[PDB]
Amino acid sequence: NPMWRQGMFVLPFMTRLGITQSWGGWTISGETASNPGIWSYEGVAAAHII
Amino acid sequence: MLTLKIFVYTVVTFFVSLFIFGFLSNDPGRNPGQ
Amino acid sequence: LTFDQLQGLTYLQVKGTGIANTCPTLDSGSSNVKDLKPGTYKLGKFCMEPTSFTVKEESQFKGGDAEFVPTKLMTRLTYTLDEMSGQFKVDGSGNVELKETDGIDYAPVTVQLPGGERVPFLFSVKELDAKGNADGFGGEFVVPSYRGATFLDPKGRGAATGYDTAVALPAAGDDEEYLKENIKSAGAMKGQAVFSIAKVDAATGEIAGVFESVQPSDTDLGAKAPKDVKITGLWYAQLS
Amino acid sequence: LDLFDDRKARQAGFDIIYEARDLDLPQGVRDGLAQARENLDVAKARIKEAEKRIDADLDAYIAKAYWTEGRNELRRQVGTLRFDLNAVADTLPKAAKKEAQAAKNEFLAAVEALDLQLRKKNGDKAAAALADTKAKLDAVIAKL
Amino acid sequence: XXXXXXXXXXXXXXXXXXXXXXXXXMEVNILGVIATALFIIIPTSFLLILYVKTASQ
Amino acid sequence: GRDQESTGFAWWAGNARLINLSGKLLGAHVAHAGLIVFWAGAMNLFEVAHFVPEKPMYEQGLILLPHLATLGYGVGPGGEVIDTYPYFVSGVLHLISSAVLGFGGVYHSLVGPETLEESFPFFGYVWKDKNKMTTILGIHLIVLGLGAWLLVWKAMYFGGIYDTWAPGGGDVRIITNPTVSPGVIFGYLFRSPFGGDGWIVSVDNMEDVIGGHIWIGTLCIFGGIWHILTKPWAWARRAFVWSGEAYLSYSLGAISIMGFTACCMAWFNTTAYPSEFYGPTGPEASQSQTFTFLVRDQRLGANVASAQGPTGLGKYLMRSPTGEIIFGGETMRFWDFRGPWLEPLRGPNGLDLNKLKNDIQPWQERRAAEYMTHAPLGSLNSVGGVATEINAVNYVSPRSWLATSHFCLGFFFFVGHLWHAGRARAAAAGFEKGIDRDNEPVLSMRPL
Amino acid sequence: FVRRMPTFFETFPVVLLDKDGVVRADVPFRRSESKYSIEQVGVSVTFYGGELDGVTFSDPATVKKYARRAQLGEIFEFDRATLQSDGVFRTSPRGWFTFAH
Amino acid sequence: IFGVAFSNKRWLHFFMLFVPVTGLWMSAIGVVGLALNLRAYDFVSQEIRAAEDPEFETFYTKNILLNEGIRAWMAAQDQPHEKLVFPEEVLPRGNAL
Amino acid sequence: LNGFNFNQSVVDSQGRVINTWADIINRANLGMEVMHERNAHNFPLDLA
Amino acid sequence: AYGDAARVFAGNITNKSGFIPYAGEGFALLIPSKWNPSKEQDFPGVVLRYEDNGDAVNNLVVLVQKVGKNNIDELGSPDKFLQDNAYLFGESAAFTGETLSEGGFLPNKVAAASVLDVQEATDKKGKKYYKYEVLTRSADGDEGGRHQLIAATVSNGNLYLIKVQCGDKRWFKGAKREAIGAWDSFTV
Ligand SMILES: CCCCCCCCCCCCCCCCCC(=O)OC[C@H](CO[C@@H]1O[C@H](CO[C@H]2O[C@H](CO)[C@H](O)[C@H](O)[C@H]2O)[C@H](O)[C@H](O)[C@H]1O)OC(=O)CCCCCCCCCCCCCCCCC
Ligand code: CLA
Ligand code: CLA
Ligand code: CLA
Ligand code: CLA
Ligand SMILES: CC1=C(/C=C/C(C)=C/C=C/C(C)=C/C=C/C=C(C)/C=C/C=C(C)/C=C/C2=C(C)CCCC2(C)C)C(C)(C)CCC1
Ligand SMILES: CC1=C(/C=C/C(C)=C/C=C/C(C)=C\C=C/C=C(C)/C=C/C=C(C)/C=C/C2=C(C)CCCC2(C)C)C(C)(C)CCC1
Ligand code: OEX
Ligand SMILES: [Cl-]
Ligand SMILES: [Cl-]
Repeated sequence: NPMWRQGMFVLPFMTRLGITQSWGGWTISGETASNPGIWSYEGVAAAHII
Repeated sequence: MLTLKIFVYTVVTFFVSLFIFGFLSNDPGRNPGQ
Repeated sequence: LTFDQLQGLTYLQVKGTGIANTCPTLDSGSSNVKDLKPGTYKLGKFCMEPTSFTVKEESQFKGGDAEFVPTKLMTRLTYTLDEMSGQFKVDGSGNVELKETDGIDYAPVTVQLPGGERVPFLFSVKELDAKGNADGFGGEFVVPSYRGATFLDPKGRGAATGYDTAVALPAAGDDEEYLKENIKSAGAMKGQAVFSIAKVDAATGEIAGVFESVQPSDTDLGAKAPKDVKITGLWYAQLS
Repeated sequence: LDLFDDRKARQAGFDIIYEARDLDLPQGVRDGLAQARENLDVAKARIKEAEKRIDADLDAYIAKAYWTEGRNELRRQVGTLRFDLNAVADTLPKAAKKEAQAAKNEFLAAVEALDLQLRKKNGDKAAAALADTKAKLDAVIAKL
Repeated sequence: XXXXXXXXXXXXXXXXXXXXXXXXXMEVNILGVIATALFIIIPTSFLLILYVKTASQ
Repeated sequence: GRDQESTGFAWWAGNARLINLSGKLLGAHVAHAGLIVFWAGAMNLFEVAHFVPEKPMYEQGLILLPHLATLGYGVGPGGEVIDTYPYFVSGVLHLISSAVLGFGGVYHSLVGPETLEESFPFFGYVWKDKNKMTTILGIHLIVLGLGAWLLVWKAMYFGGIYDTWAPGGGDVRIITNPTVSPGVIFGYLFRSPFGGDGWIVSVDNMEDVIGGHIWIGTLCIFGGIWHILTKPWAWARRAFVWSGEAYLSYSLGAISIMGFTACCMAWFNTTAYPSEFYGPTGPEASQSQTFTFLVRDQRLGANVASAQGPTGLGKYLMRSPTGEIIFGGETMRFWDFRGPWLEPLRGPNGLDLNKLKNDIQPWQERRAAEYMTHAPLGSLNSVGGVATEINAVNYVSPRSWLATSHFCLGFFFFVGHLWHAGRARAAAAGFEKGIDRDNEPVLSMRPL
Repeated sequence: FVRRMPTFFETFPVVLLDKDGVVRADVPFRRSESKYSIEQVGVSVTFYGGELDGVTFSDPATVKKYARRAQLGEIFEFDRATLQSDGVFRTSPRGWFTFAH
Repeated sequence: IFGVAFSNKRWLHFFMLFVPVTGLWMSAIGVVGLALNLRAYDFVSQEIRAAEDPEFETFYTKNILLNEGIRAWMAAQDQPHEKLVFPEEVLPRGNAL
Repeated sequence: LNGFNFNQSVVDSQGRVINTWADIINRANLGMEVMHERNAHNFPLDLA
Repeated sequence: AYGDAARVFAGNITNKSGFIPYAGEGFALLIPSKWNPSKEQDFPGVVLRYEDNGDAVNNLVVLVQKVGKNNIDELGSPDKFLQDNAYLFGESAAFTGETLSEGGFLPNKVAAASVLDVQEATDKKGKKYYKYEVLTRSADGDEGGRHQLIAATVSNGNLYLIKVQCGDKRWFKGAKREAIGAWDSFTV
C-alpha cells in the first residue's frame, strides 16, 4: 500500500527531496522515526501554511 | 525542553521589562490634558 | 542512590525530583551469590524499576518479525513497583526461589506507539514465583485486568455494574453489531518474567540485579486484542 | 452473599473511627482525651511505651543518619506524650504538681532541642541532645 | 428471529422503493452533487453580481 | 459638614469632601479604627459567651478565638481548650480601647480643627508634598515593624506560640532558633503560586513563620527610617500620581493582594492556621477519608497495598506523577497535603507501607476520622455536607467562611484599585468631569 | 408484566411487575448485590401468536433482550439493513406537521 | 480597543433592541419543539461510535450519562402519577459516590 | 460554601418529612452527583 | 371547616423523639420519623418496609415466614441461622464472570459481608432474639458499604425478622441513631 496507490499527490514531492518522517512517529520507509525535528511532513505543511 | 524554557524565560522577561520601563517613562504625562 | 542515602533525605527534598520512582542502588557487596547463607529469607523492600518499555507490533512487511518497537511514556513517573515483600529461598548450589506476596506489585502504564496508538498495560508481578539459578531465575506471574469489574465505559456498560446494552439506541441495541461491546469481561492473564542477581551484599542482606518481563497489555475489558509488552529494568531487594 | 467472620475486628478498635465521628459524643470522648483521663493506667502505659521508643529506637536512627525516621519516631506514638504527662501530673498533689511540671518542661525543651538537631542533620549534636533527652525523661517519670 | 428476518427479504421486498425497477446506483459519486451545485452557484453568483451592478447604472 | 452646593460632591460621595480637610479626615480614619477595634472586642466577647467545651472550636462558628489559640492562649496539648479567660480579657481590652478611639474620632471629626496645617505643622500635610508623605509613610512603616516584632517577642520570650508540628504532639512551644537564613526567606517569596510550591502559603513550621516576621520587622524599621530621611527620587516622581486619591488606590491594590493571600492562607495553610482550631482544610479531609477507609478495610482484612480500584489505579495507595507513594482515588490531586497527623506515617519516598500496616496510632485514626466528617463542605444556611445533604448538621468550616469572605473583600478592593486609580489619573490630568466641548482631543487627532 | 416506557423518557429502567403492580424482577444496574435480578427470579419469556408462537426462552440473556423490547410495546422484527437504520426513533408526519405549523 | 465601533447612534439603539428580542423569540421556537419532544437530544454519529468502541469519550457522552441520572432519580417523585417503584439496584449510579 | 439547602425543612407534627420543590431539586442533584465521574471515586464522600 | 385554631405560640412539638411507634400484626417497632412506607417486596414474607426519604439505601424490612418451630435455636445456632439466610444481604447471581482486579475481595467475587456482631439477646418476656450486625462491602463501593442490623425471633411457628439497612456514609453522619433505634425497638 505505497503512496502512489493511495492517490497521494504532494506526498511524493516532499519525499523526493528528503522529507521522510512524520510527527506521528512513522517514517515513509516503515522504520521508526528518530526525532523528526521541524522538517517533517506536518512541519513542511505548517510552514507552507504560515 | 531546557532550550524551550530559556527561550520562554527570555521572551517573558523581555515583554515584562518593556511593561515595567514603559510605565516608568513619564507615563502619567502621556495625556492630552493641559 | 543507595538505600541509606535515600533515608538521609527528607520528604521535602525528594518530592518532585523523581527519586521516589527509583529503586535503591546496591553498592559494595559482591557478585558471587554464594555469599548468602543457604536457607529461607523474608523478602523486603523488593523494588522493580523499569528502564525500557517495548511493545510487540505485528509486521505488515511479512516474515512474521513481530519485533518490539520502542515506545514513549505518557503517564510520567508512576511505573516502579516498590515495597513488595515475600519469601526468598537460596540453596547451597545457588538455586534461587523468589515468591512475592504483597506490596505495590502493579502499576498502570500507558505508552504510545509510532503512529499515535496509546497502548495501556497493567505492569504487575502479582503472585510471581520465580525459580532458577542466580543467573537466570524466572517464573510466571498474574496479570489482572487493566480495568476492574465495576469500571463503567463511556456508555455506562460494565461487567459487574452498568447496562448490558447500547441504551442510546433503543431499537438497534442488542444487535450483533454491538453485542461484543455490550458484554464486558474482567478475566485475568499471565506473564513471564526473568530475573538475575547481579550483585549481593550479605552483610546487609541486600541483593540487586536486572529483570526482563513480558506480559500482555490491556484488552479493554475484553473488547480489544492484547499486545505483548516487554519490560526491562533493575530490581532491588533486602533479605531479612 | 458470601459471609465472613469479623467479630474480632471490634477488638483492636474497629469503632475508633466510628466513635470519633459521633457528633452526639463530647469532643473529649471523640478525641479520646476523656478516656485517657478516665483510666490513668491507659495513659501511664503510653508514657512507658514512649520511653522505650526514645531509649531504643532513636539511637539507631541518629547513628545510621535516618533523620526523617528519627523525627517521625518523635511524633508517632509520642504524639500523645504531652497529653499523657499532663494527665498524670494533674492527679498528683499540688506540692508535687509544681515539681512534676517543672521537670516536664525541662524534658519538653530537651526533646524540642533534639528535634531541631535532627532537622539540621547534625549527628554529633543530635547524639548529645538525645542523651540529655533520655536523662530528663527519666527525671519526669520518677516524679510522676 | 433471524430466520424470519431473512424470510421477508427473500419474500415480498422491503420498503422505501426505488425509482423504476432499480435506481439505487450507490456507485454514483454523490460528491458529484456538491461538484454540480458548486459549479452552478459559484459562477452564477459571479455573473449575477456583475449584471446587477451593470443594470443599476 | 458641607453640602453639594459648595463642594460638587453628592451625599453618596460625601466622604470625598474630606480629601483636603486634614483634621476632619483624621477624625474619620480614627473613628473607623474605633469601629475595627470595637468589632474585635464585641465579637471576642460574643464568641466567648457562645463557647461550649463539648465541641471543638471549628464546630462553633468561631473565627477570632482560633487566632488567639494560635498565639498560645488558653490551649493545651493536642489543641484542647483549657481556659477561656485569656480570650475574655482580650475582648474587653479591645472593647474598652474602642471607646477612647471613638472619642478621638468623634472629636477630631466634629470639634477638632478642620485642617491641621496652620495649627499643627507636624501633622499638617498636603497630598502633593512628596517629602511629607514619605515621612508619614515612614513613621507608620516603623509601627508596623514594631508590631511584627511583638509576634516574634511573644513566640520567643512571652509564653511562646502554638506549634501544631511540635514533637510529642501539638502544643504551645517557645521558638528558640527561628529560621533567619536568606535562602529560606527568599525561597518562599519567589516560589511559584502553583501546586507543590504554593508561594508563601506553603510555610510549614513556626521557625520559618517567626524567622519571616523577623525579616519583616527589620525591613519595615529600616524601610521606615529610609522613607523618613529621604524623599522620592526623580524616577519615582515621574512614575506616580501624587494626589490623595492616588495614594488611596495604591493601598487598595496592595490590600487587594493581601485579601487574596489571606483567602488562600485560610484554605491551605495548616501551620499558621492549625486544624485543631480552624478545622481541616479541603485537602486534609479528602486525605482523611482515604486514610479512614484504608484503616477500616485493613482491619476487615485487605492488602491495601495491592488493592486495585475499578479504574486500575490503586484503590488506597498509588504513585504521584513524580513517584511518591500517595493515597489513591480523587484525593490524588491533594497529594501535596502535609498534616501533623499524616507526616509521622510519611518516609522520604512518600507514605510508608510498613508504617501504614503496623504502626498507625489510635490518635492518628481519631484525628483523621474527625476531619473527614468536618470537611469544609457546607451551605449558606449552614447545613453541613454536600449540596445533596439533608438538614441534620449545622456546620460550616471557619476556613470556608474566611476563604469566601476575604476573597469577596479582596476582589471588591481590586475594583477599588481600578476605580480610585483611574479617577486619580483622570482628576490629575484634568478630565474627570468630562470631555471639554471646546477642544475635544479626538477632533485634533487625524482620522483613523 | 414489563412496565412500558413513558413517552417522556429517552431511556427507562426495565422492571417487571406482577398483576397487583408489585415489582418482582428487573435487570439491575448494580449486579453485585442484587435482590430482583431475573436470574434470582427465574423469569422466562413465552411468545403467543406472530412469528414466534409457543417458543419459550429461559436463558437470562435472551429474557433480558426481549424484556427491553417489551417495554417498547408489542415486539416486532425490523429490517435495519436495507436503509442502514441507525436505531433511534423518528417522528411521524403528524409530529412534523405540528412542529412546522 | 475592539477594532469595530458604532458610528450611527440610531443603529446602536435598534441593535440594543434587536439582540434581546431575537434571542427570546429563537428560544420560544425551541420550546415549541420541546412541546412535541422534538428535542436535539443526541448526536447519533457520536452515540453509534461510542457504542462500537468503549474508548471513545467526549463531553457530550458525559452529559448523556448525567441525564440518565437525572431522569431515573427524579422521576419517582417528580411524576407521582407514573407510580414508579424503581428498586435501588435498577437506578444508574457510578462507583462509590 | 454552597447554596441554600432546604432539604427536609418542612416536617409534620409526627416527624414525617413533607417534601417541597427544594426536595424535587435535590433528587435531580442526586442523579447528577452519582453519575458524574463514574470511575473516579473509591469512597462515598465527594470531598474532592 | 375543621375549626381548629393554628398552633400559634404553641411551645411544644408533638413528636421530637425521631421515631413514630408502629403496631404490626404480632410485632411492634419504632419506625424512624423521616422514613416513608415503601411498596416493594424485596424478600418472601415481607409485611412492612420503610425507606428513608433522603437515601433509599436506608430502609427497614420486617419479614414473617411460617417455619413450624417454637424457638429460634431450633432453626440452628446463631452462626448457622445467618448462613442459611444469606439471601437477606443480596446475591451476585447476575455477575457470573471471573475477575482478579477487585481489590479487597476474594477471587471472582464482587461483594462480601463481614459479620461484626452476633448476640443471643433475650427479651423481657424471655423471647430468644438472634441479633446480628454485618457490614456488606461491594466492588463498586456504594455508600462505602452497608450496615445491616438484623434481629430475628420465632413465635407461633412464624419467624419474625427485622433488617435495618443503613449506608455507611449515612451511618457515621448520624443515621446510626435511627437505624439502631428501630433495630432495638423490634418486639414480637
Ligand atoms: C478580576 C480580578 C481577578 C482576581 C484573581 C485573583 C485570584 C486570587 C489568587 C491569586 C492572585 C492574587 C495575588 C496572589 C495572592 C496569593 C495567591 C497564592 O498564595 O498562591 C498560592 C495559593 C495556594 O497554593 C497552595 O499552597 C499549598 C501549601 O500547602 C502546603 O503547606 C501548608 C502549610 O503548612 C500545609 O502544610 C499544606 O498541607 C501543604 O500542602 C499547597 O502547596 C498547594 O499545592 C498550593 O496550590 O493559591 C494558589 O495555588 C494560586 C495558584 C496560582 C494562581 C492561579 C493561576 C493563575 C495563573 C496566572 C498565569 C500563570 C502564572 C503567572 C502567575 C503569577 C506570576 C507571579
Ligand atoms: C479603605 C478603602 C476606601 C476608601 C477610603 C474609599 C474612599 C472614597 N471612595 Mg471608594 N471604593 C472602595 C474603597 C474605598 N473608598 C472599594 C473597595 C470600591 C469598590 C466597590 C470603591 C468604589 C467607589 C466608588 C464607585 C466611588 C467611591 C468613592 C469614594 C470617595 C467618597 C465615598 C463616599 O463618600 O462614601 C459613601 C458611602 C456610601 C454611599 C454607602 C454605600 C456603600 C455600599 C452601597 C454599601 C456597602 C455595605 C455592604 C454590606 C457591603 C457588602 C460587601 C460584600 C458584598 C463583600 C472616598 C474618598 C466615590 C468617588 O469616586 O468619589 C470621588 C465613588 O463614586 N469608591
Ligand atoms: C466609618 C464611616 C464614616 C465616618 C467615620 C465618617 C466621617 C465623616 N463624615 Mg461621612 N459618610 C459615611 C460614613 C462615614 N463618615 C457614609 C456611609 C456616607 C453615605 C451616607 C457618608 C456621607 C457623608 C457626607 C455627605 C458628609 C460626610 C461628612 C463626614 C465628616 C464630618 C461629619 C460631620 O461633621 O457632620 C456632623 C454629623 C453629626 C453631628 C451626626 C452626629 C452623630 C455622631 C457623630 C455619631 C456618634 C455616635 C457614637 C455612638 C458616639 C460615640 C461617642 C464616644 C465618646 C463613645 C466626618 C469626618 C461630611 C463632610 O464631608 O465634612 C465636610 C459630609 O458632608 N459623610
Ligand atoms: C467587615 C470587614 C472585615 C472583618 C470583620 C474582618 C475580619 C477578620 N479579618 Mg479581614 N480584611 C478586610 C475586612 C475585614 N476583616 C478587608 C477589607 C481586607 C482587605 C481586602 C482584609 C484583609 C485581611 C487579611 C490579610 C487578613 C484578615 C484577617 C481577618 C481575621 C483576623 C483579623 C486580624 O487578626 O487582623 C489583625 C489584627 C490586628 C491588626 C490587631 C493586632 C495587631 C498587633 C500587632 C498584634 C500583636 C499581638 C501580640 C503578639 C500579642 C502579645 C502581646 C505581647 C505579649 C507581645 C478576622 C476574622 C486575617 C485572617 O484571618 O486571614 C483569613 C488576615 O490574614 N483580613
Ligand atoms: C508599605 C511599605 C512601603 C511603601 C508604601 C513604599 C513606597 C515607596 N518606596 Mg519603599 N521601602 C519599604 C517600604 C515601602 N515603600 C521598605 C520596607 C523598604 C526597605 C527594604 C523600602 C525601601 C525603599 C527604597 C530603597 C526605595 C523605596 C522607594 C519607594 C517609593 C517608590 C515606589 C516604587 O517605585 O516601588 C516599586 C517597586 C519596584 C519598582 C520594584 C519591585 C520590587 C518588589 C519589592 C517586588 C519584589 C518582591 C520581593 C519579595 C522583594 C525582595 C526584597 C527583600 C528585601 C525581601 C515609594 C513611595 C524608592 C524611593 O523613592 O526612594 C525614596 C527607593 O529607591 N523604598
Ligand atoms: C464621625 C461621624 C460618623 C461615625 C462615627 C463613629 C464610627 C463613631 C464610633 C464610636 C465608637 C467606636 C464607640 C465605642 C464605644 C464603646 C464603648 C462605650 C464600650 C463600653 C464597654 C462597656 C460599657 C462594658 C462592657 C462589659 C465588660 C467590662 C466586660 C463584659 C461584660 C460587658 C460587655 C458588659 C458617622 C458615620 C456617624 C457620620 C457622622 C460623622
Ligand atoms: C513574614 C513571613 C514571611 C515573608 C517575609 C517577607 C520579607 C515578605 C516581603 C515581601 C516583599 C519585600 C514584597 C512583596 C510584594 C511587592 C510588590 C507586590 C511590588 C509592588 C510594586 C509594583 C507592582 C510596581 C508599581 C509601579 C512601578 C514603579 C513599576 C511600573 C509600574 C508602577 C508605576 C505601577 C515568610 C514568607 C518568610 C514566612 C511566613 C511570614
Ligand atoms: O474532578 Mn471534576 O467533579 Ca470537583 O468534586 Mn470531586 O473532583 Mn471530580 O468529583 Mn466531584
Ligand atoms: Cl475517591
Ligand atoms: Cl461527568
